[PDB]
Amino acid sequence: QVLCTNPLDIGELRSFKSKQCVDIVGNQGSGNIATYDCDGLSDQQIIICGDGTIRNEARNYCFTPDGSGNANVMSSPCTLYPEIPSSQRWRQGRRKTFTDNGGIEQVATEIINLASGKCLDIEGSDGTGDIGVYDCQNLDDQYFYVRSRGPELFYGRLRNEKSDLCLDVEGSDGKGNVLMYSCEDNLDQWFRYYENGEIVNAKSGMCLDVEGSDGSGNVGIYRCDDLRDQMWSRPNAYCNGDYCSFLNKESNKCLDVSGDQGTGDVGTWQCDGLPDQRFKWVFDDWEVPTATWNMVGCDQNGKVSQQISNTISFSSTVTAGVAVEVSSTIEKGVIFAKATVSVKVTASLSKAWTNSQSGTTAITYTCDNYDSDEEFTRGCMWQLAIETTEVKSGDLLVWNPQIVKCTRSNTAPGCAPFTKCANEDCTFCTDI
Ligand SMILES: [Ca+2]
Ligand SMILES: [Ca+2]
Ligand SMILES: [Ca+2]
Ligand SMILES: [Ca+2]
Ligand SMILES: [Ca+2]
Ligand SMILES: [Cl-]
Ligand SMILES: [Mg+2]
Ligand SMILES: [Mg+2]
Repeated sequence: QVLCTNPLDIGELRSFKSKQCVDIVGNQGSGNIATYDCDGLSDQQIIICGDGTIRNEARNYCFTPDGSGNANVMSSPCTLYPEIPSSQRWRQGRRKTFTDNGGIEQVATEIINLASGKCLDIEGSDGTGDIGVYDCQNLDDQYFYVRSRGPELFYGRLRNEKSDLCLDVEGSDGKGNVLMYSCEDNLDQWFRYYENGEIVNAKSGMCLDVEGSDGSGNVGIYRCDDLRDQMWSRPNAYCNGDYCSFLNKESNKCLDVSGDQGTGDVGTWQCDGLPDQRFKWVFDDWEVPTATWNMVGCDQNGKVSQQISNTISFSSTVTAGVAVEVSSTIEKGVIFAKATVSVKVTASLSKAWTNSQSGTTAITYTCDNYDSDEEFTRGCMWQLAIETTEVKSGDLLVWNPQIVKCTRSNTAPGCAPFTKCANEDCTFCTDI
């Protein structure tokens, strides 16, 4: 598997103990792995692969123990032949569920190496430091979760009820002070708002933040830091139709524009019920996307192999702006087999879409195993299709990522992308 074609999850991998991110040194996706602050870079977007590997979005490299026994873990080239070695494959062990400080239900597990049976481990017991593998000893620092933000609640530009101006970040890179500006087709005016309270800027991937930690003062976009002053509520009681206030969870103050004309600098201030403290989400309507599987090929008496490409079909240019809009739409909800999918499936699909704007990156893929894990002796290869329609134009968008399932059946997989076929024919699912 040159690329991870059967991912189960994409996101930050967090220590249960410290809540720090599992980090590759620098930003290139290769090198030593240790804990660090979560910095929004693509190397900290970890890919939990169905083949047992753990990869990342910065570089197509694998979490790898440096030697046998207790050993350091680094991001290095995935070994593919004659097979991926058990040393670069991992499984989930025991689980812990918990509610994090943002109110999200998370699931942490042990991450166990298949060769040694040792646990992914952080030096010591505080959940900070160098990451390697070590005997499993049940402590919190050997539990890891892929961070869920919870559902994406809303998204788009935030337009002020008083002025009709939009939240904007100084400059164009999505970082720094937030103030009011004319609503335009700039990426840094687009935000996504989650159940965990975060309001995340599309340009920078950084969070709507109050200076310091007490929730009182100037508002800007700064590194998402998991603190309560970066959590926002949008209570029905403070709404006027689709224009609503945003109350800071730490201070209980309103997102506010200086004075009362809705034209100046943005911070938090005592709520006062005035129109300049209310904002509407402005976005174009796209239909709820649907996921299906397309047959690539079948071989009834051996392995199926075929070239697979990441393709996007759309009547117009998929600009940076279209891409952000489609990512937002996907994350809000997807239908598979007439049903909604879990938050991790939509979060991961939206991330895969964002990370699929670099071309076809064609590869040859061979079904060596059924999606359920057994050796592939016959069956079909299936490629994902995500379809949505922009409502104002009626233009259908079809995205075919390099996300595949190998099954024993001529019937399409009964499992959504980012979930695992439980049996060879793929009629039910695990890891949902
Ligand atoms: Ca890094
Ligand atoms: Ca330890
Ligand atoms: Ca700007
Ligand atoms: Ca802050
Ligand atoms: Ca004001
Ligand atoms: Cl403070
Ligand atoms: Mg390390
Ligand atoms: Mg400001």
